[PDB]
Amino acid sequence: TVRQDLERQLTNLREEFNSLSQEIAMAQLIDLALLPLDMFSMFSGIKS
Amino acid sequence: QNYGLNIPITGSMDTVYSNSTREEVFLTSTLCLYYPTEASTQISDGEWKDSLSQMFLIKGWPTGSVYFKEYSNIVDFSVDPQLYCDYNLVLMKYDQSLELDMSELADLILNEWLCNPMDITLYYYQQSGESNKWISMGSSCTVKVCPLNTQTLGIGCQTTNVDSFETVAENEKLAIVDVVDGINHKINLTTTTCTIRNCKKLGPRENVAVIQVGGANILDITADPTTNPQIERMMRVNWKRWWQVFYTIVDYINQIVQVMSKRSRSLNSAAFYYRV
Amino acid sequence: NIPITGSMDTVYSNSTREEVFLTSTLCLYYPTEASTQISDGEWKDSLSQMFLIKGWPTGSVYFKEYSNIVDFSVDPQLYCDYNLVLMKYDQSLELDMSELADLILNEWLCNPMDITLYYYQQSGESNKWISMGSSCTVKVCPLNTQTLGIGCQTTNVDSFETVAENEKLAIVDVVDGINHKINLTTTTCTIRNCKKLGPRENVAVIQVGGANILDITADPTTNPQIERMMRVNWKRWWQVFYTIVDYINQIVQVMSKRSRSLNSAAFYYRV
Amino acid sequence: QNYGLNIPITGSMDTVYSNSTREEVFLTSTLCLYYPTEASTQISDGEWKDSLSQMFLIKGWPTGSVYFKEYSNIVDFSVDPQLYCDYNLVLMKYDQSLELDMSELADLILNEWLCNPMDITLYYYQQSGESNKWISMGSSCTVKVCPLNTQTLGIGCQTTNVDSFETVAENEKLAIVDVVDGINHKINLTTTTCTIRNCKKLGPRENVAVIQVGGANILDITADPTTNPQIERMMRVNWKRWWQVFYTIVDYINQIVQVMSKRSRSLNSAAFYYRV
Amino acid sequence: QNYGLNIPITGSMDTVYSNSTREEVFLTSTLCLYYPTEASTQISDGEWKDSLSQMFLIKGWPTGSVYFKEYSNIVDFSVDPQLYCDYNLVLMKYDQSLELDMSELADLILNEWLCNPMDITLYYYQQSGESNKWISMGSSCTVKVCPLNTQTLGIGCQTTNVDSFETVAENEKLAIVDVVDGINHKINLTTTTCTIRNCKKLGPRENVAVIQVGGANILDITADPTTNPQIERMMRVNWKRWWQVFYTIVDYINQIVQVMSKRSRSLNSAAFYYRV
Amino acid sequence: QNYGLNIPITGSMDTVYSNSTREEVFLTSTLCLYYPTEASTQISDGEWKDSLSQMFLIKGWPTGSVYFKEYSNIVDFSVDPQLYCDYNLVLMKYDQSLELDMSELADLILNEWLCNPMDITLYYYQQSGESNKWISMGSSCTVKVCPLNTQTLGIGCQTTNVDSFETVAENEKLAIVDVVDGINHKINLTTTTCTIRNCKKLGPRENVAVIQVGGANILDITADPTTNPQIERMMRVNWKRWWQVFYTIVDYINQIVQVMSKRSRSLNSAAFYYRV
Ligand SMILES: *[C@@H]1O[C@H](CO)[C@@H](O)[C@H](O)[C@H]1NC(C)=O
Ligand SMILES: *[C@@H]1O[C@H](CO)[C@@H](O)[C@H](O)[C@H]1NC(C)=O
Ligand SMILES: *[C@@H]1O[C@H](CO)[C@@H](O)[C@H](O)[C@H]1NC(C)=O
Ligand SMILES: *[C@@H]1O[C@H](CO)[C@@H](O)[C@H](O)[C@H]1NC(C)=O
Ligand SMILES: *[C@@H]1O[C@H](CO)[C@@H](O)[C@H](O)[C@H]1NC(C)=O
Ligand SMILES: *[C@@H]1O[C@H](CO)[C@@H](O)[C@H](O)[C@H]1NC(C)=O
Ligand SMILES: *[C@@H]1O[C@H](CO)[C@@H](O)[C@H](O)[C@H]1NC(C)=O
Ligand SMILES: *[C@@H]1O[C@H](CO)[C@@H](O)[C@H](O)[C@H]1NC(C)=O
Ligand SMILES: *[C@@H]1O[C@H](CO)[C@@H](O)[C@H](O)[C@H]1NC(C)=O
Ligand SMILES: *[C@@H]1O[C@H](CO)[C@@H](O)[C@H](O)[C@H]1NC(C)=O
Ligand SMILES: [Ca+2]
Ligand SMILES: [Ca+2]
Ligand SMILES: [Ca+2]
Ligand SMILES: [Ca+2]
Ligand SMILES: [Ca+2]
Ligand SMILES: [Ca+2]
Ligand SMILES: [Ca+2]
Ligand SMILES: [Ca+2]
Ligand SMILES: [Ca+2]
Ligand SMILES: [Ca+2]
Ligand SMILES: [Ca+2]
Ligand SMILES: [Ca+2]
Ligand SMILES: [Ca+2]
Ligand SMILES: [Ca+2]
Ligand SMILES: [Ca+2]
Ligand SMILES: [Ca+2]
Ligand SMILES: [Ca+2]
Ligand SMILES: [Ca+2]
Ligand SMILES: [Ca+2]
Ligand SMILES: [Ca+2]
Repeated sequence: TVRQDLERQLTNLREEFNSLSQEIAMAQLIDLALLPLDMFSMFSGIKS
Repeated sequence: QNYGLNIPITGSMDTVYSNSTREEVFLTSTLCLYYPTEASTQISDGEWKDSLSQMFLIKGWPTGSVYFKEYSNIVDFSVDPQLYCDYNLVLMKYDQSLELDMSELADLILNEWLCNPMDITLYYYQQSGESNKWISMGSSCTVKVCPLNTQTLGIGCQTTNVDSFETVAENEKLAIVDVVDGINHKINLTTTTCTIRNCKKLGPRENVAVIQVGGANILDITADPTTNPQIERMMRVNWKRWWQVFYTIVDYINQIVQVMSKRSRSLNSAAFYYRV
Repeated sequence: NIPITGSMDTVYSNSTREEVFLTSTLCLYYPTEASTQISDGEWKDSLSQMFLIKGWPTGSVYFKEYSNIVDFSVDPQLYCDYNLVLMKYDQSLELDMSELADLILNEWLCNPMDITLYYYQQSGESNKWISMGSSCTVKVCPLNTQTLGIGCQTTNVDSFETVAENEKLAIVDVVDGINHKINLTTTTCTIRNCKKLGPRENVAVIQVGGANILDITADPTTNPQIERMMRVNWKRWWQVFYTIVDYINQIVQVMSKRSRSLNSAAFYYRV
Repeated sequence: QNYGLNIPITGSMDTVYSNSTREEVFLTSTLCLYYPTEASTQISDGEWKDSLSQMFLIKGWPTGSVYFKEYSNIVDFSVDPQLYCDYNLVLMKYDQSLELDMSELADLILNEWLCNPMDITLYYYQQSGESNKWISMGSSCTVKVCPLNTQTLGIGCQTTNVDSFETVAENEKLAIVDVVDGINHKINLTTTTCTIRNCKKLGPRENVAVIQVGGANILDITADPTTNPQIERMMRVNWKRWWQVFYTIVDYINQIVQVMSKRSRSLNSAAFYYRV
Repeated sequence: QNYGLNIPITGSMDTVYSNSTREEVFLTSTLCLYYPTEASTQISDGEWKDSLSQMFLIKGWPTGSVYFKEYSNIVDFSVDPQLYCDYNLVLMKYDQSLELDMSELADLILNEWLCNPMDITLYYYQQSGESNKWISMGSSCTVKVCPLNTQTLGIGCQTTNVDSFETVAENEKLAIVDVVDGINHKINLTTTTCTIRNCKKLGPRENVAVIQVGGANILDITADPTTNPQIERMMRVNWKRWWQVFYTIVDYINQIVQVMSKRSRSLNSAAFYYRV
Repeated sequence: QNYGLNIPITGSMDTVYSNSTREEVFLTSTLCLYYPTEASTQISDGEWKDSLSQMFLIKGWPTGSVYFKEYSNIVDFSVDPQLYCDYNLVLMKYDQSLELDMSELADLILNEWLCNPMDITLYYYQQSGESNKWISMGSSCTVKVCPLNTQTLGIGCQTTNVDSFETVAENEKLAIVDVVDGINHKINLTTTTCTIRNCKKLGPRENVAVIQVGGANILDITADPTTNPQIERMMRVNWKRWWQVFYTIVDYINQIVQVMSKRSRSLNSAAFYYRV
């Protein structure tokens, strides 16, 4: 092939993220920003 | 310097119209016809080029400006149609079973395509989006595709056994093929005769107009099925006598060029921008 | 012919459908194929009685058979006040059907042509030549400014260029502003220099078969679809006629009365 | 389950609301493709349904969402057509002389019909208004209609001599017949084989999009001669290979589905609401 | 009328309420009996249809309003029970070993079901949860499911080996199979005779009413083993003579329609949800 | 993006420069080399394509971005040389008696030519000005021009005698012929094997540079006798070994690209003027 072939999957992720940005709350998002996320915390939220 | 592409042109809504320009566009442009060999055969002449040129002169075009070109038929004209010429009018006779190839030729010449090469034997090829196609032109373009999954193994077909490949267009002189966008493919295309280019579709080549001569409007220039727009450059005139057809063209040439435009001409007579 | 003025606050008048039905005449033209498939002969009277419930009086619906499109093309009379013309579609008849539609739907004002004597131009976009007869063969030689043929000799007739052959009807347009010498079959075929006035609203054309093929406008650029060019899908002429009778209200309401002060007396089926 | 049927909604113009319904009695939207069996014969395969399912998965539809309901041909599909799905696509290969059958099938599925029974033997029958037709379905239909009068004497037909009747359709699997609205008719139709239903036309159905594959725009779903409106669901595409057709549909499925609408679905897969 | 949109209804608490509707339901609707063949055989008659119609009209149903339907037996009637009617009564004679068949027939008809299709030989299938079953109907359904772990490997079965599959219903005309919810499954069933559909249970069907004729309460329509409600539309009788059964039904027909109610989906008010 | 119009840009004479674009021109464009077959003949190797490619990579040109195109010789390459590529270099081994042929080829490729057809058999042609020429291309071109009076009578030639006609070009692959401007001409050129085009001279074609490998400065691109300039893109180099020539090219490729620049007519900026 001519390159890697997961850019399609990234495009699908982009399409869903752009619409998913609207369903986010604010007042208790700022506190999440205040909280220090680190390597331990960031990826523990995966689905399963 | 750019020509000013990113600068606005403040206009006005009270400036008076400048006067006509039909005379100047006639005296500058060059009208140009593409007609089948059947037309000359039925006309049974050979001073008819001269007669039509003098008729155009009476209509208001200087002498060395109307150029006639002859092609054997639609499918054979489809193999590398080079519009060598300024205002193109492609007379096109309808007959059953030529719906798709006639539509493909109309698409190819009406729209501007930016084409890149493809090395079929080596690399797999995707289609980026809605505007991309693969255009295959030559003496015998039989195209067989095998789509590959995430594991580079074909789905419904094995890359080794060419019989299992899904044929998508067989024995056409021109084939504009679309495939699901985002899947690598292995193509088996007869490299000796046919050549296949990966072509994006830019805006419309708003210079060439297509005059269908026979049946009902069928030209679906837009490969997408949800939309079948009718361009003003796609004309349709019934016929029995080629002389009557040519006289209609000569009589109504002013309206046809008024529909067409001159600025959308390319230096190359090729019907696409080859960008290597 | 005068400035008519009228406010916008005027209220609507009552529906005029009743008066037009009780005063005007509807008249159908159908091909002999229709009668042959029907295989009847009280069907005219039955269809009249069936129109009666739709509203027309007993005699106001008049049926006029014609053989086929090519034979009906020759000098078609329209003996009525609301004319329907049923045209079966079949291959190779596209331009003949379009020519007949162009002849009847549009309203032509026109003069005769003495082909043997003079040379005839075409003034502009509207002006066509209508050739009608048992079998027309319109040969034309265009002439230069010196009264010499181009691509043809004014004496030799073989060099002439056919624009229509073995046609019962031929609407021919030649390049405007060029003198032309016509050779046309003086016995069978007459030819008339005809200008295209506005539309003829008295008539309407029901195509019975295929797709959009009628092109009333000889221009290539414009292929308009006027309201009076209907098309319906046919498999049984009884079904076609039932459709027409059932939807007669919309057909008549899409047509309109003729507006052209003619000066040539002719037979009309007015009641 | 709306039952605030009458009271009106109010909605502002200058504001896009972040509140909205989240209704779900589903797993996910499901698509279902009806195609003629000649498509399978040309394709000459049998993992091709699986390959198309994989390519739909590429375009985003989940695996269990796409189904394929083969039919033998248009006329045989017209007998009690069934919409077993949410987003229905129906591919129709055009051919000469199949035009009215094809248009009637398209009308039947595209519009929404409210049917009632018709016991021909006992009662006369009538068509109350323009929206009411009679649909004959079965393996062999032959409708003969004898219109009656106020006195109940047949016109152009004797009430008992069946040969005097007028045949509006014969030997069709589907017949959407319109007769003059206001006159009683005595029907004679082959009761052992073909059934007849007195059906009114409600609004349009949206699960079904009809992809015509061959000739020009000929589908006149509206029985009225005057109006022949090309709605957005009667799509057309030219063709020479069924693989090309299917790849086109897969590539542009998102546009097709967002032309269609899932909401107007029905519990039973019948093409009409039968109210006894 | 604002279909396809839930709208709250503000109702008062002290408006004096309307008069009876029994006249309306008798003079508008259509009562619709279903009886087994054994009833006719024991009756040994055949003007009894007319006799019961007269006895109905005595209580005030128009002549065509009452509509008798005859079915061979419970198991053969359960296959595709198409209750296209307005006020349905279904008489079910109880006999031993038919407990589950009667229960699943009642489950199928008493409740409205939305059935998506299934393609067994191509996909694996799940159950969304409590309200989703798989309904299989035909001449001979022998559904053999077997589950799959997350790695697509069967447990208790080998996917390729049908002999290892775990049959869950064999040779039933109708089988409403519930499997463990949230586990992919592979199915095999005799595709030529028996069809299967992924069916989700919506609310109850008010149109139908099941008169069990014979033994004690056995109809546990709710597949959940804990709840076992005796819905008002499941009536019971004790019988020796089908004449006595029909006489009771005719004498108490008013109370039956009081128990029943018009099909909610068929109403105009449910136009753009799942109207049927 | 405001194509077509000639809008006046404005800029300040005190602004600062920007970062160098050398990286971009190496990393995005495509270098493109035409050489004579005697080059490879003297090389007598054959992974030298790969060797040159890797040397170009060391200079900064990615592996797939450099193309090589062997051509037989100057005269047979000048017949319609199509430079469908992005940064073109044309090596030319100068030899005696090919001075005019090499200069004709250089004039053809180093400038943008706008060419219209020429129907020799029908019209009589003219030259608008010094910027107009007639380019004849084919296997064997023998242009014979007969100039005409103001009354369409030849001078020095008879309009009917190709013997009396005056020969201007004879049996060459490429012939850029000029004639007196403002005098109608009648041409005869062997139409079966040598096409001819009436061409106009636009601005210069920066996309391509010429490298004379042999003798002394001779290339007179300007057909005017007076001006015989020396353009930056007309480079010259001495030689004894083709390996040394190619190594010089690779070493100084950055300077050569600096001499050249992207084609003015390949950009969207030139979209609606003569884009190609
Ligand atoms: C432009 O056309 C108008 C038309 O009336 C004419 O009056 C005017 O003179 C023309 N312009 C010039 C520069 O002659
Ligand atoms: C296509 O398949 C044929 C099968 O014989 C083979 O000869 C040919 O080389 C193949 N072409 C390509 C480009 O793979
Ligand atoms: C016209 O209509 C109005 C109301 O729509 C009615 O009162 C009036 O009587 C009608 N005209 C006639 C002449 O009846
Ligand atoms: C048409 O030509 C024929 C022979 O070429 C001639 O006999 C005839 O007179 C011509 N028609 C007219 C109207 O002169
Ligand atoms: C949306 O609806 C909620 C309540 O349903 C309300 O509180 C809010 O103001 C509404 N408007 C928005 C979110 O813009
Ligand atoms: C239709 O006509 C035939 C006469 O050929 C007759 O036998 C039959 O009973 C008629 N059908 C019905 C439903 O009455
Ligand atoms: C209810 O009773 C009142 C008084 O007897 C009567 O006027 C009314 O019509 C009745 N309602 C109906 C629906 O019959
Ligand atoms: C079910 O299993 C049998 C073998 O017992 C096999 O022959 C049949 O094809 C299977 N059915 C399906 C639909 O795969
Ligand atoms: C320009 O190049 C210099 C070094 O060559 C680099 O430090 C600088 O960041 C570049 N400019 C930009 C805008 O990145
Ligand atoms: C050129 O002259 C030759 C005779 O030498 C003649 O046969 C040929 O037709 C001429 N070419 C053209 C285009 O007339
Ligand atoms: Ca295959
Ligand atoms: Ca093609
Ligand atoms: Ca595509
Ligand atoms: Ca399209
Ligand atoms: Ca005609
Ligand atoms: Ca001639
Ligand atoms: Ca004219
Ligand atoms: Ca037209
Ligand atoms: Ca039909
Ligand atoms: Ca009769
Ligand atoms: Ca009707
Ligand atoms: Ca219509
Ligand atoms: Ca087991
Ligand atoms: Ca069962
Ligand atoms: Ca369950
Ligand atoms: Ca239970
Ligand atoms: Ca000489
Ligand atoms: Ca040369
Ligand atoms: Ca010159
Ligand atoms: Ca010079």
